[PDB]
Amino acid sequence: HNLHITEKLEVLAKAYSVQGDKWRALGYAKAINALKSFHKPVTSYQEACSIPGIGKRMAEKIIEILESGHLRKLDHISESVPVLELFSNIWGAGTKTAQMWYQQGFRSLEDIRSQASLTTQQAIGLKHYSDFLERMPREEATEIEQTVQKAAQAFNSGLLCVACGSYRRGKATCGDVDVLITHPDGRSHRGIFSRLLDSLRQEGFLTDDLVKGETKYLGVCRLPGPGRRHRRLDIIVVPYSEFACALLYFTGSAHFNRSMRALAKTKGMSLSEHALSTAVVRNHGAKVGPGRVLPTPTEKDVFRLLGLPYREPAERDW
DNA sequence: CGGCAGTACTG
DNA sequence: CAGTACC
DNA sequence: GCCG
Ligand SMILES: [Mn+2]
Ligand SMILES: [Mn+2]
Ligand SMILES: [Mn+2]
Ligand code: NA
Ligand code: NA
Ligand code: NA
Repeated sequence: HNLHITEKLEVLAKAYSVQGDKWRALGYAKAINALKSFHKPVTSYQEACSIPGIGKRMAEKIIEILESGHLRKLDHISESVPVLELFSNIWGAGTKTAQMWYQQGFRSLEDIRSQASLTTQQAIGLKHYSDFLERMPREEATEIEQTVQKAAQAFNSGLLCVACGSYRRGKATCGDVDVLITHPDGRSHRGIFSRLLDSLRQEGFLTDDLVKGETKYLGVCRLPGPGRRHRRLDIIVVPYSEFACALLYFTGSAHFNRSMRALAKTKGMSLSEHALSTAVVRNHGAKVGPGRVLPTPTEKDVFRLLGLPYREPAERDW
């Protein structure tokens, strides 16, 4: 509806993001989405001010693109931004690493490969640079989840395994697979990793490990046969009591969780991947009270306790 | 003026 | 700890 | 960057 406006703003948002100004990048991001969801084409400064997420400064910017057809600030983005974006698209390298490499004279991934000191994670991200920028067909996400489930249920058939992320939101393609594991007995879930990961690495399924935590694993897998790409895989294990909140957080979207956290704050509660907590004490900064974990056996309970109508995963793709 | 989320890893 | 990543 |  307003792609002539948003396309110019996305350049700025990206530039701010890779340069480290995360809060400005956040503001642009929210305004950009408010633009798409709006009912009609923006046409007035006062109209711009009408929408939540667009303030004076960006009303001006939208006001400028309206008349002349382009943005004055776009012509003054530093020449380093494309290189910073190139570097920060390496998994494990963020804005701080990208800017240091740029300062030290690196300008290409060839420079990085030949002359850069890289962490174990960054070497893996570099090796899979192209693969990790590709989304996968959701039917491939299914094969990966069932691969993990078969290996987990081989140890204990009681284990519950669910792919969340964009997959659970019903999207046709996925950037990764987020697999959540628990057990109804409330104790069978612990210590599962050691045996499960070694099993999945028994297949050649797991190809690289990025993070091997006590509760979270992030790595790389590849299904068998020709024409297969390396895919990002996350495996999270949670106690059954935190299943609902974990289900909700890892299903997303990130903007949806962001909106849920703000709503919770207006009601003196907090919402994390572990629990919905009440009677939280804030000075708007959490201060004189963590609070009590409210019981949430289902995602429906989280919505209910927040006074919201339940939304199934597909309507959370914000 | 200052929050805009917390949580877990890595080294 | 700073940095990065997860939704 | 926005907003209270
Ligand atoms: Mn995901
Ligand atoms: Mn993921
Ligand atoms: Mn590959
Ligand atoms: Na507004
Ligand atoms: Na990165
Ligand atoms: Na050199």
